Amino acid sequence: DIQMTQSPSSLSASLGDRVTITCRASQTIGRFLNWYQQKPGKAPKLLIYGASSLQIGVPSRFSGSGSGTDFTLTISSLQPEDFATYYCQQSYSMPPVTFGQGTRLEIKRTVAAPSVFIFPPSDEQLKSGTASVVCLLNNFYPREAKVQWKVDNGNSQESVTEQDSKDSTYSLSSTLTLSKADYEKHKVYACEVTHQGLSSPVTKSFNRG
Amino acid sequence: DIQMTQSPSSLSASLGDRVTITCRASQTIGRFLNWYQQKPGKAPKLLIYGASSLQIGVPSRFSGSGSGTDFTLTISSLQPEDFATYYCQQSYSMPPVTFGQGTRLEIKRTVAAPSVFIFPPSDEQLKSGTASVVCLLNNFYPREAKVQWKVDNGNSQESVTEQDSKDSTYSLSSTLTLSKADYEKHKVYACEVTHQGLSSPVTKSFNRG
Amino acid sequence: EVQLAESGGGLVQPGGSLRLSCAASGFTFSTYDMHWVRQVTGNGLEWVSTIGTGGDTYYSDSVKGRFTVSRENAKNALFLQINGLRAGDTAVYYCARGGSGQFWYFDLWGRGTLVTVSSASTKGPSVFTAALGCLVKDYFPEPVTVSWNSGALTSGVHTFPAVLQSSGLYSLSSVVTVPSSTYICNVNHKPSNTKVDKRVEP
Amino acid sequence: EVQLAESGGGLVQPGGSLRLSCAASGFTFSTYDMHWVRQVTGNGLEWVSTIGTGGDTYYSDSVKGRFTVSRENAKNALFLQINGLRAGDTAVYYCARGGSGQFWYFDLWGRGTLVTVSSASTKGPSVFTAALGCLVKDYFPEPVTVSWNSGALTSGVHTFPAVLQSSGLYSLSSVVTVPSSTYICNVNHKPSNTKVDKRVEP
Amino acid sequence: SKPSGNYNYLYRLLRKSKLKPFERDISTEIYQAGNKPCNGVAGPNCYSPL
Repeated sequence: DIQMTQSPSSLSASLGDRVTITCRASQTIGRFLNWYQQKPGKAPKLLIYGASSLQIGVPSRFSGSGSGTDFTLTISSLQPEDFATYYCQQSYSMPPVTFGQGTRLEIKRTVAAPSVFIFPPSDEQLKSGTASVVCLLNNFYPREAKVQWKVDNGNSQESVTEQDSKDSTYSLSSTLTLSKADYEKHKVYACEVTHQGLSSPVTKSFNRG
Repeated sequence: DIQMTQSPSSLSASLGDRVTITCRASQTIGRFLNWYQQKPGKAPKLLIYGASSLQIGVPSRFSGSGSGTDFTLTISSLQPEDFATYYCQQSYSMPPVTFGQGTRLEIKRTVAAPSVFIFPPSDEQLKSGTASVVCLLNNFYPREAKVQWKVDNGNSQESVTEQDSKDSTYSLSSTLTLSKADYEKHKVYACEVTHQGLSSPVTKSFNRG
Repeated sequence: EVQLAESGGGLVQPGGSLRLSCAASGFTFSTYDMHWVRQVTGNGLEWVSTIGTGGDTYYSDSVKGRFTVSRENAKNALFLQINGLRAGDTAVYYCARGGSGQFWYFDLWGRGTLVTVSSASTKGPSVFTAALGCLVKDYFPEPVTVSWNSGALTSGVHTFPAVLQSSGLYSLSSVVTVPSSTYICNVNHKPSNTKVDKRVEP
Repeated sequence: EVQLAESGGGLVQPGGSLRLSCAASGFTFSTYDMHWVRQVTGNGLEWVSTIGTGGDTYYSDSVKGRFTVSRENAKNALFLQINGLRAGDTAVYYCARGGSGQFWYFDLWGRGTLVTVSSASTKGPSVFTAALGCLVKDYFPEPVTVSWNSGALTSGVHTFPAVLQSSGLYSLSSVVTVPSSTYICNVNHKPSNTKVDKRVEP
Repeated sequence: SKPSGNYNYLYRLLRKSKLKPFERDISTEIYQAGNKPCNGVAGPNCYSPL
């Protein structure tokens, strides 16, 4: 029954910056709250338990604060090993324990525009069943971008990779789903691009013969 | 003779934020300076004495810094019990001791807009020649709401309540004071409102009841 | 425990004699210095006077010449006699103790007392989804707050601090939330020993 | 080192019976409580069930009635009987230990197991300066990655996470960069035990 | 097992002023309601009982 409201979905900061992960409760829970750290490549691990105590093995740069209805996980100096996902859990009512929606910690850098590319399906997909048209946004830091699809100026879920440490940017891929060999059914297939600091072409289409 | 110049009268910050209350002196006073905390609901209390020594019983989040001509009271993590008024005092010239003008610590949130309402009183005051007209500004986050009065499109002292513990907003009340024969001479009145978020409500006309 | 008592604050005619009192408890009073700091309504702290362990007295620039601080080593009794008060002397006084060391700093504070210097007197006030309320005129410094419907109402109730009047009186304003898709404002003026109320029904 | 084992998670028909297993090592297992927490793909952690030292069991609202947690004091064996599964229960389950104290906190975590509820089966996927990519359709959860140049090009290759399809299968949109002042994109599939490849040119 | 019911079970629906925890109340004879509390009895404009 008790619900938790954590910080926004993502927090952007550079190395050594100070991040205060805020997480509020739906009611007074006192100090029955604990935090966790989960890297997407491994199992989760706790950092602060009881909102005042520090777990053994955690560096002193982490610090827990807040009580009652508002809790704040304050980090002093961000290290490359600290960038991960965090969650807050309430422990006032033991059986119905709930967790926060999560908070992402990403490395801050300049606004990198994506290399917007689009490729048509090969002849193999046309010989096969339902064809598809894919759109590509590669190497961009503002992950808040999102790609849609339009027909002649059945959308599918987009896919985003992790932040590559080589450029501290993200890569996004979105595709449009159609019926059997519908690539010859229309002359225009519009990819809807939208990115910060970019022209954001609402209809990026091919030009068939 | 020695004068003190503290930080602005009000400082806005949220829980866990870092606040550095700056207070400067008129000349070199060395380290003969002390800080005090005063909640408007109780008596004052000292936090830093000698600008380097922490008072026993004060949490380690408070820290005093600066010497000679510039002093800075640095707070690491704001708590609900930390939001209060602070004063700096010099101790170099002990008989002519002087205190600072004060600095208010308020909770930071979104910029709320005052719900401007106006209503006339009962006929009990209209029976007397000294009628009145009130102009209400309730539930707004800031406090610097400048309200005046315009006759036919007198002024009096306004009243502001303390910041709410849940809404974190202030409420303002201004009243129009009419002297003898002024209630019967002038019929049209106007409340002058100036606050962030509104479309310059310099005139809010009203008719005598 | 350790605390400082206070008594003697009240209304006095301009220029009349006044004597405050402060009583310490919980420590060796005969080995610590005492200080007096006032605070005008809306203003900051202002040092008034102090007395050392050896009985020596000190006052401020606008304080010396009319004030008289005294202190007894026994009974933990501290006093502050004032004469020739004026309207500008209205402030909240506090009893403070001088801590150990080589510089003046207030390590202990008292309960604090209010002193008002004026020639006025207590006078009975007159009381006069939507949001409205009652208006009070000709008020007076009061020890109890204004409530709506004897405080039993659970709706939005607010009360603004009083404002100064020309004749020395006050004026208070209160607001309330009523359904408009009716309550009684109870102004129980304690110093007047008379209660007044009004209604704001639509 | 102190660690928690896990096994039994895998594909299962909707409503089919499923039994999970967890094995502790490196500590006194009889004096610590165990908890079961799941995590849906793209979602956060969600407590499922737990069992205390005294053998008492507890479950969640959407969990009670179909789950059954069991634990044996010997062999450090922990189990979680699951029945009546549905598509909404697809999540990554983690074996966690309850630390000593007065409140429930997870001080030790296991490797975690994946449980997917679907009626589909494994199906062979088809493969479909400038940058280009080969679209993949009809995929399946696999322990390998995509490559290029028949498996020889893996440095400049990017593989996006898969997305679920209506037929109970996945899809991939891996891309690569080739000089154009053209190589065979090879897709290996371990659960299918069959390799498929194609190529695209600028 | 009472298809008829209609009694032997009651609950209060007023007095939300303070309601301190674990403080029960049995007095349900008459309470202030409306302009006049029906001279101390139940009826119209005085449905104060639970």
